[PDB]
Amino acid sequence: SVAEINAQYYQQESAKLRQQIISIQNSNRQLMGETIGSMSPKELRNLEGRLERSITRIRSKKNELLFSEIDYMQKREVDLHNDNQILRAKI
Amino acid sequence: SVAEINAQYYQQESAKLRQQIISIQNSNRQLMGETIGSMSPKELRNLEGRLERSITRIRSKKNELLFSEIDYMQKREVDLHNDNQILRAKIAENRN
Amino acid sequence: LAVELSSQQEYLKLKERYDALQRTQRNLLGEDLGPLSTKELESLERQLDSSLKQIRALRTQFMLDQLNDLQSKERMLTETNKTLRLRL
Amino acid sequence: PNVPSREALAVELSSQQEYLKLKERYDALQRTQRNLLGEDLGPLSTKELESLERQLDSSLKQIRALRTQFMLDQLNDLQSKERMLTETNKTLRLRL
Repeated sequence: SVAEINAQYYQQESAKLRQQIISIQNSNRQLMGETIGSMSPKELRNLEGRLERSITRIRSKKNELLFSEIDYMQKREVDLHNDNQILRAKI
Repeated sequence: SVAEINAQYYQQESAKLRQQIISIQNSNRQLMGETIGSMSPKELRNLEGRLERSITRIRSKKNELLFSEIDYMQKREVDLHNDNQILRAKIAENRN
Repeated sequence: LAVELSSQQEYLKLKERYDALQRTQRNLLGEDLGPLSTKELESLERQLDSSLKQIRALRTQFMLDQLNDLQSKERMLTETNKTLRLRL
Repeated sequence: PNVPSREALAVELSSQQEYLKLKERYDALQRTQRNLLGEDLGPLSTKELESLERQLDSSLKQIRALRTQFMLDQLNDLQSKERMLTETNKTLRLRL
């Protein structure tokens, strides 16, 4: 009984997931700009605002990560140049 | 003499202006992205920020012109619709 | 027991498929970008920039059509007005 | 004979017109500059705004491409230095 009720719980939740998957696949396509051609002026206004926000954040992120990796490797340079003067001046 | 002194005052001002012109043409060429090949990373970052701001303002403006023209024509449409219903109430009553 | 286990494996696979699509969506909205490389971010940037050019062009075309339609109606309503003007 | 020569008048006028012509070029170039920054857009037609939009967007793409190239080069240089400072550390472990 417990195995049979668990089995039908997972099949119910699997059905729910199949709905959300098709639904999110469509929503993603819309955000990727594949339905622009058939959209109303209102729908275009909406999507423009969302995509301008996305491109600002993505551009900004791309820059922050580059800066951070540069910042890391610059410190790693200092830290190694200091490690080499301790080793030399050891004697 | 007045004419020689006037001439030299203008030539002084023309020499100032020649420099200002060439200098502002160069600043303009920078804003147009022509000198990116001689610019440091810091200068490119600066110029990106200013042009990202310009392009935004230019797009807003472009859209306003359209919004404004449309808004004007919609109020025209209503105004003319109102004129014509007054005159359709003039046929119905007088000349009745 | 075997039907329960098969039912669970199905549910985990679908769960993982959905979580992956949720991560993809978050990125399309400009969120949870931590995992992505410079290259992946550039790729999104190119896609977004392309969609935005297309959106803007169509929004402007809808507004030109709307305006063209309003000019047309303005002409019709002005000759309708001058007709009533003379008739009265 | 206390009167300016015809040629001192013609020089004076010429100098003045030169000055006025340069002053208009500078004024025009200042307006051009304002527009490039996304300002004083009032007089512009939609076609002129579109032309600006295309120019700015073109510049921004060039800038960003070079900013990114500079940052990848900078990173590759640091990775190269980090290898030469690790083997200097590891051969200094001989002296240790």
